[PDB]
Amino acid sequence: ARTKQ
Amino acid sequence: SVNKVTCLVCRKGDNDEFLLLCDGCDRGCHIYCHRPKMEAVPEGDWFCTVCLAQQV
Ligand SMILES: [Zn+2]
Ligand SMILES: [Zn+2]
Repeated sequence: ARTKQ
Repeated sequence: SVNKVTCLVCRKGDNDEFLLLCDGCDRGCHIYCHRPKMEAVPEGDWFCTVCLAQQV
C-alpha cells in the first residue's frame, strides 16, 4: 500500500 | 487527485506520510486514525470500507 507522500 | 486526498476519519489531509491511500478508490485514512491499531503502512493492498462493501 502507499501513502499520500 | 492525490494532493487532495483526506482521511476518512478525521477529514484532514495533513501528515501525508501517515496517510494511507485506498487501492480501490480515491479515499484515505491516517494509520493513526485507523481502528483497530495500525502501526505501520501495510506492504500489501489496502481497501477502504467503501471498497469492501463492493466485494462479494
Ligand atoms: Zn485522520
Ligand atoms: Zn476505497
